[PDB]
This record gives sequence, C-alpha cells and structure tokens, in this order.
Amino acid sequence: NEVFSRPEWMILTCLPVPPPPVRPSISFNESQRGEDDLTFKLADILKANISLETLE
Amino acid sequence: KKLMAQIFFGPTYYQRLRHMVDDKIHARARGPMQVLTRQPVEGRSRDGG
Amino acid sequence: NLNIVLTCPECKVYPPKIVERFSEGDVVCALCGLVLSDKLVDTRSEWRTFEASNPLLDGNNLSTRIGKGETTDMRFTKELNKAQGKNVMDKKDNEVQAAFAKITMLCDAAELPKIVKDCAKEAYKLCHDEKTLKGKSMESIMAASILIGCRRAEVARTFKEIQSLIHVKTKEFGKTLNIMKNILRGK
Ligand SMILES: [Zn+2]
Repeated sequence: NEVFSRPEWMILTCLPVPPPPVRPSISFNESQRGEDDLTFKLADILKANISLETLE
Repeated sequence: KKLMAQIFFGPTYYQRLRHMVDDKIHARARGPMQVLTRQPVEGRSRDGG
Repeated sequence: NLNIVLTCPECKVYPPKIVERFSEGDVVCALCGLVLSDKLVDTRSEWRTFEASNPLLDGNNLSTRIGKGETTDMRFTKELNKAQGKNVMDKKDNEVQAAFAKITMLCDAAELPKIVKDCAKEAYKLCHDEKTLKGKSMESIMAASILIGCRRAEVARTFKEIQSLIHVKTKEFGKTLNIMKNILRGK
C-alpha cells in the first residue's frame, strides 16, 4: 500500500515491546518472581542485541 | 389393584458407579476471571464458567 | 505517587478488610456494603510444570538446547551450541555460575540436603560480594556453605567430620568461622 505496508518493513529494524498485560507475572509461593515466557525470550533478544553492539 | 401385565421380578447384581450428581452440580453467576484473558476460569472446584 | 486503596467511599473507615468472597468477588464492605471493581484474579492458579521460574541469583533465561524430533539438529546443534558457548565470554559470565555448579557437585557427593543445602549456597553468593577481610580461598568459605548447608538437619554432620574430610581444617577454617558470625549479626 506504500502507506500501510512498504516492503522495507517486512524486515525488522525497530521491534515493538508488548506491555505487561500481554505477558503477566505473579507466582505460586509469594517470595520470588514467577515470570512469563515472552519476557524470557525478550531478555534473550536483549542479550543477543547487547553483545552485538559490544563487538562493533 | 392387580397389574394387568405381570412383571419380570427377581434379584440382579448392580454396581454403584462413581460420579454422583452432588459431585457435578456446578453453577456460577459471574466470579473469578483469569488474569491473562479476563475471561471466566475453568473447573468447578475454582467456581468457573 | 502510587496510592492503591479499596476504601468503600460511602463510609470511609481507614481502613478494614472487605472480604475476598467465595464466588461473587468484588470485596463488598460489611459497612457501606457496596462494590469495588470485579476482582477476576485467581492467585491459586499459578503456572505448574504442565511459565514460572524460581531464580535465586539474578535472573534465569536459557538459550538453545534444541532436541525436538522434527528436523535433526546435527549441523545446526553445533552451530548454535558453539554460538551460545562463545557468548558466555562477554561480561564476566563465569564466577557465580561456576560457583553454583561446583557447589551442587560438592554437596550432592556428600548427599547434603537440598532445602538447606541450597540455602548456604545463597549465603556464599552474599559472601563472595562485599569485601570484608575474606582472604578468600574458595575452599575456605565453601566450608561455611558446607556447615550452614548441613544446618538443615544433621544430614552429613556432625560438621566437624566433614571438616576432617578433605583439605584445610585449621587456620583457614578459622577465617571462615568468623565470616559466618559477622554475616549473622549483619542486619
Ligand atoms: Zn462501606
């Protein structure tokens, strides 16, 4: 559409971060974290992104 | 009064199966919703929809 | 500024428990007997093994470790297991991890209890940081996490016997016995 979809956007330059309601928390005990899966992979994305900026 | 058709009458072994009605009469009318979906919860032990 | 409250509104008491209810929810005051929101949050329903995580040191993530029988990893297993084995060199990754893995090996071998066996290993991670006359020997402060780890019950000790086991039972054990007394009196 040029307006809503340019081919240059099928490639991810800037990645949107989904808020806390998509990826909730709270646990089973009540003295520790109890996190979500998406968050984990987002942390993995960040580490992989930080170590890259490091080398360059 | 007598019954116009005689009946098949005699002892027969019957087992009492589990799953009794009282163990199944779930009924909810708005209650605890899930965190992720804000949709009612599953199972009757949690009072679900 | 974060203020969170359930005050009834109609007859402020400042403040009282409103009930969690059983089915209806919403915490209606036994005072104005009104409502507050809809609740809709089951805390009993935590993520089971069937996602939850109980981290004690920093934050656990994980990477790779592919094994799903769909397409064989072979070439790609080594592509990613090498690539993740390169990354655990960027910012002092080794230290805490090496300490906790070597920690679970020394305790498991003597069969130290997990509930309090792991408790003392948290104490070591608090003792490895902070700089108070450690004269750190690695093995030395490990005999502190071998004592408090056996503090669950007298699982293997008889702490003196586990001291008489292996190496360093003397002056270097003295430095360590002191460190524990200083850590206990530390609020
Ligand atoms: Zn009230």
